[PDB]
Amino acid sequence: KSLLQQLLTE
Amino acid sequence: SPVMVLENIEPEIVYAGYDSSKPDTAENLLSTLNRLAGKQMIQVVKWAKVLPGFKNLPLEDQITLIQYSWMSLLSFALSWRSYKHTNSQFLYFAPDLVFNEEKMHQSAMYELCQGMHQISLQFVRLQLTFEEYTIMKVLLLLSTIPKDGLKSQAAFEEMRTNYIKELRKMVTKSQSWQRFYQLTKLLDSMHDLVSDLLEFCFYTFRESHALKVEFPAMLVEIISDQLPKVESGNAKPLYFHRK
Ligand SMILES: Cc1noc(C)c1-c1ccc(CNS(=O)(=O)c2ccccc2)cc1
Repeated sequence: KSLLQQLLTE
Repeated sequence: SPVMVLENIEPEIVYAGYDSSKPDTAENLLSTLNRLAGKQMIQVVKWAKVLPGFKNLPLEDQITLIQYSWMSLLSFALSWRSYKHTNSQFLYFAPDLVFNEEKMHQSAMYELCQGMHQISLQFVRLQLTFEEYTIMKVLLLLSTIPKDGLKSQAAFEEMRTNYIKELRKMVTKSQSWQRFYQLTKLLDSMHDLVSDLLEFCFYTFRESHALKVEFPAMLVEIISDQLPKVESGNAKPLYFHRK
């Protein structure tokens, strides 16, 4: 996962 | 109600972590601004997650919107801080990094700083309210899409149309058709300023090691994706009033 994916799905 | 939510979810101001003991070279100033942008981008993601309607959009579309609009959101918020805290006399990047003429020159971004400052000057002219500001910032997040549209284009258009309706209802508080068109004109003018900011951003990113300009991981990721898309013409800026 990319940083944006991680942040948006956490 | 949606506007009341916007007012309460506005992120707290963040410090730049600027070292005024270090020489004020373009590399040191730009590296500090890039680190501040990375921190501000984490706040943008957290803000977007709680924005009414944003969660309805698929994940791929949420990522696309944040990656295309990041420079517009950061420059609009810079103009708001400049307007609120200095009456638009300076570029208020952070409480610990306020640009005067000296810093504009030292950053090697003088004309681009003047361009960002013109938006701050328009906020003074219009006496922009916080309520108008928050809705307009949501509209900026929804102002650039891929040339071939998003995965859920209808869902996006529903969200965008609804925030345009909120902006029209909000202007009535300050005849009001005139104000609505002054605000949509201001929103449209962000595309041109951002195009110039991105051209400079991309140049410093491609020549980072040579110029000694540092980029935090959040910006490396956003720019690495965005740069080929913008340069290849895949971006579609949405205008209220076509040029
Ligand atoms: C923080 C912040 N607050 O407002 C804005 C606008 C920023 C910001 C800072 C850096 C970047 C990326 N680097 S850049 O293009 O050289 C550059 C440098 C300085 C200003 C604009 C662009 C993007 C946005």
